[PDB]
Formats: sequence, structure tokens, C-alpha cells
Amino acid sequence: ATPLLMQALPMG
Amino acid sequence: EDIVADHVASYGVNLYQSYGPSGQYTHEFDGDEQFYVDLGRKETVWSLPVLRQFRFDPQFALTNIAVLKHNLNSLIKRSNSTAATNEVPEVTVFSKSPVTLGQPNILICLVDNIFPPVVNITWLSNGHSVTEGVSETSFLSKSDHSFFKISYLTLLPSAEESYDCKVEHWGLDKPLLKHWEP
Amino acid sequence: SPEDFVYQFKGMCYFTNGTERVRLVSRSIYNREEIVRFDSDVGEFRAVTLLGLPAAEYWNSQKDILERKRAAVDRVCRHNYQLELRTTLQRRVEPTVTISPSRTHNLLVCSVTDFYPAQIKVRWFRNDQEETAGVVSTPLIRNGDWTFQILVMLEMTPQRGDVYTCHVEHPSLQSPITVEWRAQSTG
Amino acid sequence: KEVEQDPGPFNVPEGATVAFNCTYSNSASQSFFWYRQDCRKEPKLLMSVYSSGNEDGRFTAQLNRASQYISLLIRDSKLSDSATYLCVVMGFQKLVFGTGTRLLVSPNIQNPDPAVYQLRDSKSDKSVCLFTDFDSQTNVSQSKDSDVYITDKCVLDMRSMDFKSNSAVAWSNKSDFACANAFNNSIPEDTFFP
Amino acid sequence: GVTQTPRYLIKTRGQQVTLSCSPISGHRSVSWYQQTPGQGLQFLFEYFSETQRNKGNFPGRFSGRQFSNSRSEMNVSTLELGDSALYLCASSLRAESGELFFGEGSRLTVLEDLNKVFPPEVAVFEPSEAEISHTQKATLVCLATGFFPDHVELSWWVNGKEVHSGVCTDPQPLKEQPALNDSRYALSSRLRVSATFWQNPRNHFRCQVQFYGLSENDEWTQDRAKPVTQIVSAEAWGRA
Ligand SMILES: *[C@@H]1O[C@H](CO)[C@@H](O)[C@H](O)[C@H]1NC(C)=O
Ligand SMILES: *[C@@H]1O[C@H](CO)[C@@H](O)[C@H](O)[C@H]1NC(C)=O
Repeated sequence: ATPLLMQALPMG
Repeated sequence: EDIVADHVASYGVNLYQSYGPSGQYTHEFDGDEQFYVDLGRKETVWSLPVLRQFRFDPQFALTNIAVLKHNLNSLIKRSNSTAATNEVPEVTVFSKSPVTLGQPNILICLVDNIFPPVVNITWLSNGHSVTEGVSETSFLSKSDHSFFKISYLTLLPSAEESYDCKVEHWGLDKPLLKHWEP
Repeated sequence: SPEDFVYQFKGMCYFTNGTERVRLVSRSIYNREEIVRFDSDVGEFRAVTLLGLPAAEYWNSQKDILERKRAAVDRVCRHNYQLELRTTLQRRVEPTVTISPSRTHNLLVCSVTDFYPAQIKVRWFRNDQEETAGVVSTPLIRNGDWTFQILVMLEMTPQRGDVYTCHVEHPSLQSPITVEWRAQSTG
Repeated sequence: KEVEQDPGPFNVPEGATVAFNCTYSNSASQSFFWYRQDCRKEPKLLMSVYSSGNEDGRFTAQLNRASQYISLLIRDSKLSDSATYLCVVMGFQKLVFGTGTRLLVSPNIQNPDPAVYQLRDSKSDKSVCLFTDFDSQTNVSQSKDSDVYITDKCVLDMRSMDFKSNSAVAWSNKSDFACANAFNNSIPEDTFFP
Repeated sequence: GVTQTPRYLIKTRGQQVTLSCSPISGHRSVSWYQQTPGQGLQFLFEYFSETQRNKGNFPGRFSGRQFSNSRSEMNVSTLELGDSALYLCASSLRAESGELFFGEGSRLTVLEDLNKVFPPEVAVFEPSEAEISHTQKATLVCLATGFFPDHVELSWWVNGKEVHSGVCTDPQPLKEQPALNDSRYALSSRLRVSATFWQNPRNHFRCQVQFYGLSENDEWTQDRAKPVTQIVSAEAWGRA
């Protein structure tokens, strides 16, 4: 009942 | 779109720009917007009614955009402040259905090859600005990393009432007007 | 013009033959330059340009991040595809088929409007014989509201009595749609 | 031009330390490797290259992104190290194998005993000449006569005896050929002619 | 590790060839490389998930394929003389990896004509009595001569066991006619043992040269025996 997402990664 | 597949999805499209500053979070399936997260209101806005059965915590979008803000700052420094290049958008106006005078229809204004994602789309009727019955999509992604955006104008086409899609963009020398007559 | 600095992050999934082939490509883009990419076929971050080399090396050095990204094709793409099977992939909107003559009578326009999904086949027939020369079609047109449309023009010199048929096949149709335009006079 | 290694062959005495150098042009290059390839055989991954300095036994590989240099260090070189060493640079959608630097480790012959022996065929008139037990600094010249053949130097290792020796073989179909005149273009004044 | 077949092959100009590569079990990416003297390693193509992922700059007559068990095939539809090379395949778990595991290669020699193919003649030369006295060591020399192409593997066998200690084989053959490119080859090897070990007449010394020549499918109409894949050997026993 929920779409998953791809998490953004910090550059440092 | 070099990669060939039956279906392509973006889970999701994360956008952040210095001008504003503004961000955008959406999901796309086969090039259509499934939803956007209203970052200011912290609300998930589903674009297809059957998807409203789902729940998507808008905090995941805010967390992602905050990472984009951090990363964007790092890259402005590392690229010696290399700024975006203004592309010339392409605008096309057309009706959703075949035109029948007096029958309900929808005018569609496609603004393609948008970069950066900063645009003004306004409908005109006899020079007057039309606001009622106007809606638009978010910025929808393209595989060359430019954007497109579609504005709609519900209307009753009449024999003596014509319309203009007005688009303003830094890549344009002057505002571009695309006329439509029934 | 004002100067703008743009960052895009795209978490993209590719599917072929149902879920037989599933591929995840995560893209980090500065303005319009893709700088870092995670392709699940490759299994690690790859610098597309020098601007993305520090990030690629930094993320690749983190075991926990790498293993999370390696599992994301199954955790994100496959989970969401199951949701698509119940919704987007079940969306069937039958096309509205309309014929109207034009002039450049010497031109028939078959308007195929408001259908989903995109897969569609439109054919012109003159007296039950398919016309191939003189057929000019617009590209597939994305309305943006989860419907498509397409226009298929036929250059014609009609004899009185000729019946021109627009033949439309679409996954929402148990049998093709046929709309006829019958010439009432000789052009 | 993308990958450039030290050109010429390295002729190194056993026990010496060897330094291989390699330069790459594309600053965006992400990963770096050294491969080892024996003659007419296949390449084998030796080690990955890091800025900190990857050290595995007698081998050290290091990367300097500022000068865009890759290095390979071999301490205490052994005869078995003789091979071609390939610098391999990986960028976006391109993996470039260098042309390689060939390494030939020669043994340190403690007590040379250079001599030329004649060896008879086990199955019957035919014979070859064996120049052997000479010193690693001795070069053997391939004959310029079409009827007399001379092989290159060859290092054998009697492992159970910790004894290495050089040797070269020469033969000919001509009846005027004698082992005394065999190794005349290639000789030490102490060479024994029994 | 990686298994390539056939390991050696003689074809003629204009013929077709298909090489096979079984990657390391579980690996999904197979790459093909061409190894020639003077050019180094040249990339042909990489296969992953049964499709060609990347391609080099080779002509269209070079083609490849990958099956569902990740086994890969490489094909040349019309061979040129310049296609003679060691064809190497490399496997990695994932696509576009810099850490490759190479097979031993397929050694393909393309000829204009098969009348030039000859197996080696092998002779063993017994140690010199002078060497046995002056050094207390005994060197056997093995000569393989008159073979073409350079498709030989020389090995030493003592009392039925292959030995490596005290052996030196020429890394490259000599050309019996140094000008011709079709020149037959010669190769030498030495096996050095202690003088005491040689003077035991019960010890059995054999020089063994595996030659890879023509296949059964190759046609042969010359008078001499068909130069097929064969082992040619010579032996010695040792005197008192
Ligand atoms: C859009 O219109 C507003 C109001 O006039 C203006 O401030 C802004 O600069 C416009 N944006 C573009 C891209 O022209
Ligand atoms: C998908 O399946 C069909 C057989 O129904 C096959 O012909 C095609 O090659 C397959 N595609 C992929 C990418 O596996």
C-alpha cells in the first residue's frame, strides 16, 4: 500500500 | 532514452535548484506523473485517481530534497560555479479531443525541452488572462535531463473565441505565443 | 538572465518481459550533466564525469551503502512493480475513433483520442483493401493526463461509393474498432 | 596514449627491487589494477591499486591522482617473477589494458663454470652442442648462418639442490660443424672444451 | 576456472570458426579479447544477461553470443590471415568489472594452405661424459624440429612422472628458415639431474611433445600422413 523510493546520498 | 525496456519508472525524480530556491519530488511510470509531494505543505498529491489507495509518507521526499540541497552546494564549489545553460523551449498547443463547437473540450499546451526548470505558462483569450479551468503537470523528466510541462484549459469552443498559450523562459528572447482557433 | 544551479537525482527502474529482466539505474545529475551512476548490472557507483569521481569513490568505500544499493533493484523496483500490476499496468482506456475530411475533399483524418496504454495500431482501408501509400501519421502524442492520442491522415482521391475504414487495435479492445467514411460524390 | 607504461624490457638481477611506472591521461579514471602475463599465456590479476598503497607480500602498488601515476614495486625479485606486467585503467564504459612492461629476472651465478659439451643422440651420428654453466652477464647471439641453429639463453633451476644454471643449445646438419666452432659469435676465455 | 575450447585450431583463409567459453560458475559477464604480438590486448565485446553490453572496434565478421547458462560463443564468419591470434575470454561476477578472470585462450592459426602443416620430430641427446665428470651433473637435451605451426607443448617425464625441476624450455621457437613466415620451427629443452641419478640405468627419461594439428574434419590429399593432433616423443635410460 506504499511505493518505495530510492534514497539520495550525501556527498560528504 | 538509450536503455530499451518494456517499462521505465522513476522512483523518483528529485529536483533542486538555486533559483527560488525550489525543489520537486515526483514519481513517474512510463513517462507519466504518478504523484508529486507538495514540499511546502508536506502533502502527497496523487495524479491518477486509482493511486489514491496508496500512502506515501511525504517526509521521505523532504529528506531526499534536503540531501540534494547539500550536494548541490558542494558541486557549485567543485565546478567553479558552472551554471545551467538556458535551452530554447518548444511549445505546441492542441486540443484533447476533436473540436465540436459548444461541446466540452480541453486545450493542451506542451512546453518541451525546458531547462532550467523555471517557466511561466499563462493562457490568453482575446488578450485577457484566463485563470478558471487552468491546471498543469509538474516538471516531467526527459532522458536528456531537460524537462517538459503541460498546461490545460477546459473550455467550450465558440466560433468567435480564440486562445493563446503564453510561455516565458530565460532561453527565449521574447515571450512565445502559440495561437489556437476552432 | 538569472543564473541557476540545478541538481537532479533519478532513481530509475527498467522492466522487460514482466520481471524477467529488472534493472536499476540511479543517476546523479549536475545541471544536465550526469556525473555519478549506480547501475545494478555493474554493482557499484561509477563516475560518469570527473565531477562525480569523489562521490563514486566515497560511496563505494562504504560497505553498508553498497549492499543497500545492490539490493535496491529487488527492494524498490520489484516492490513497486507489484503495485503497478494492480494499478498503472491494469489501466485500460478505450480510444475514441473519429474520421473527418480535410483539404490541402482530398484528405481523411482519423483521430484516435484518449487511450491508454500507448500500444496501438491504426490502419487505413479503402474498400476493404489496406492503404499504405499516402498514409501520414503524427507521432504518438502524450496528453500528460495518462491518455494518448494520434492522428493518421490518408491522402485520397475518392470515387462515389468508396468506403474508407479506419482500423484501430488496442489492448483495451476485445476486437478492433472500425469507423467508416463513405464517399457521396466523386472528387 | 590513454595508458602508457615503461617501454623497454627490464633485465634485473635476482634479489633486486623493481619499479614499474604507468601514466593515464583521463583524470576521470576510477579504478586501477596490475595484471601479470607469462609468455604466450593469459593475463592474471595481480593487485588493485590504491592511493594509500596496496601492499601484498613482495608487491606494492600505489596510485597518485595528482600526477596521474600508477606504480608497482617488486621487492626481492625471483626468477618466477619474470613476466609481462600490464597496467590496466578503468574509466566510464572503458577498460584499457596497457601494452605491458616485460620483466626478465636473471640468476646470480655464484661460481661460473662455463663449458661447451657435445651430446650424442640416444637413437643413433646426430649431436648437439650445449654451452652451459656460464654467467648471467653473458649474451648469446642467434647465428646468422642458415645451416647452424643457436637457441637463446635458458635458466634452469634444480630446486632440491638450490642450483641454477644457464645454458644454450646449438646444432647443425652440416658435417663440417664442430662444437669448438659452434659458439663463436656468442664467449668467455675460461670456457672448457673437453 | 574459465574453460575455453578448442584450445588450438588451424583454419584456412575464408573459413568460419566458433570459439566457446564457460565462465567461472556464477559469473554473468563474459568478455572476449584478441591477443596478437605487437598490439597487446584488444577488446572484442562483453556479454551480460545474454545480450552484448559493450563492443570494441572489430569488423562485423567478428560476432558473439551468450546463452542462459552464461556460456558464451565467439564467431568469425570469414577468416583472414591477420586473424591469427590467441583469443582470450574473461569472466567477472558483474558487468564492466576491472577484475577479470581469464581462460587459457584459444590459439587460432589461420593459414592460406594446409600443405604447410608438419608435426615435430623429437630427439633426446644423452648427457656428456665430460659434463658428468667435470660437474657431477647430467644434462639431457630434447630437440623438437620441423613443425608448423607453433602449436606444441613440451614436457619432461621421469619414471612416468612429469617433472619441472631442473627443466628449461626455450620460451620461443627458432625458425628453420628465418625469412619465410611459413617457416617450420625448432624448439629445444634441457633436463638437468645429478650425475648419480643419471647413472642409474633403471631411471626412465622421456621428452614428450604434444602437437596440435589438423582435425578429423580437415581434408587431406597429400601422400604423407595427415598432420593431426598427436604426441611425438623420444626417450633415454642412462648408462653405467
Ligand atoms: C514569470 O513571471 C513573473 C511575474 O512577471 C516574473 O517575476 C518572472 O521573472 C517570470 N519568469 C520567467 C522565467 O520569465
Ligand atoms: C522476452 O520473451 C520473448 C518470448 O516470449 C523472447 O522472444 C524475448 O527475447 C524475451 N526478451 C528478453 C529481454 O528476455
